[PDB]
Amino acid sequence: QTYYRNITEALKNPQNVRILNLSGSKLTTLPGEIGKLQNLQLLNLDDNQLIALPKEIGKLQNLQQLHLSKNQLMALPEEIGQLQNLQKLKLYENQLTAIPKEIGQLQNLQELNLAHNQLATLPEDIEQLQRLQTLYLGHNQFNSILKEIGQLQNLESLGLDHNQLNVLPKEIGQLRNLESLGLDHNQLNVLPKEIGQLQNLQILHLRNNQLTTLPKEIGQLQNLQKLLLNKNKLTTLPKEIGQLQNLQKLKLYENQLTTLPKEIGQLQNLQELDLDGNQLTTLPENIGQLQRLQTLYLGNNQLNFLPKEIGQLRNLESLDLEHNQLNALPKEIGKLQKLQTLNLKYNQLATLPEEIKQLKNLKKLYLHNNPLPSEKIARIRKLLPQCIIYF
Ligand SMILES: [Ca+2]
Ligand SMILES: [Zn+2]
Ligand SMILES: [Zn+2]
Ligand SMILES: [Zn+2]
Ligand SMILES: [Zn+2]
Ligand SMILES: [Zn+2]
Repeated sequence: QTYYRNITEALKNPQNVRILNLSGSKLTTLPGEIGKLQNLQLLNLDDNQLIALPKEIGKLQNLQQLHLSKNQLMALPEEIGQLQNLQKLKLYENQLTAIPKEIGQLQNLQELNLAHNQLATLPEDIEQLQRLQTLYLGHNQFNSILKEIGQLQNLESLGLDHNQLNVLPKEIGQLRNLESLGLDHNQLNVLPKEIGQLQNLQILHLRNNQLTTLPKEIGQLQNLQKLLLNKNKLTTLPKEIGQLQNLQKLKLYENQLTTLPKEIGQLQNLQELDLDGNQLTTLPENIGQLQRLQTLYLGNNQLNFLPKEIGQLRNLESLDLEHNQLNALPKEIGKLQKLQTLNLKYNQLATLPEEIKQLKNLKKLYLHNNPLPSEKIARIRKLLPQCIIYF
């Protein structure tokens, strides 16, 4: 027997215990005799009522994973640094206000989850975690993040969402292996120019911040695939945004954009462009160069017209133009052979181009709240028999 769910049973046969699972057992205290389980590799203490840990936890020299999530931990003992084989430390949902400097001794640590605690600082000794690949600090009380974070050469994922960050340290740009950066729901008013140094960054979550502009250096993110900028205060995009050749998803929902740079057409790999809730008055002709675009959301903008180049979007499957002020659709709309959904609700369309009959793959057409004559729509229903027309 190597798997145990009971500490009393585990203590009768020590040197055999490899996994000790005590999750959801209303455990109020971990007995000091835990140190006797010399061959323990995984200790699961999740979903319990632990307020502290015994100093003897440091004796678990073979421990590779320590799961301590969803407890009421007020502090970690200095002896936590003695866990020289520890690769994963999970402490999400606790009441930690500090992390001991001895955390820097955990030279084998690959993953550290400190999300949902009450941390405002980290010891500078965090810079010694040169094997750390994943660091979660979301839902804490960081008003600022120490520049020593930028020293984590092997870091691939950094979670800093739901903190109180106004600014990022310029040293963040030294995370050359970073692939995912989570900054949702902070109060970021600006991004450092050094953000562009994150050459391996694939995913950047910046939703629900207070950004007004993006630095020109944002274009240096050569590996970026997903850029989530929902619910910020962007009034413009830098022309350098067009240098993001690997970008697949650009989410700009609920910003204050009035125009798009012509360089938007350079986004070779863009599949999804969400501009819902902006204040666009026009689209550049360059929009037609987005040959991989599948989804285009333009709801609640102020568009009066669409460029004829919209018809060049050969891979477009979904087009949302709800609640704009469109007076007409270009005849080129008929070239959208892959289009399946077209939402034209709440516009001022008094007519539709005859070329709409060429949309053989259209499945759903939303026309409610347009001054369209009923005879014209009845005729379109017979021209697109496979389409459901909501009018
Ligand atoms: Ca990876
Ligand atoms: Zn995120
Ligand atoms: Zn949030
Ligand atoms: Zn909308
Ligand atoms: Zn309205
Ligand atoms: Zn209605």
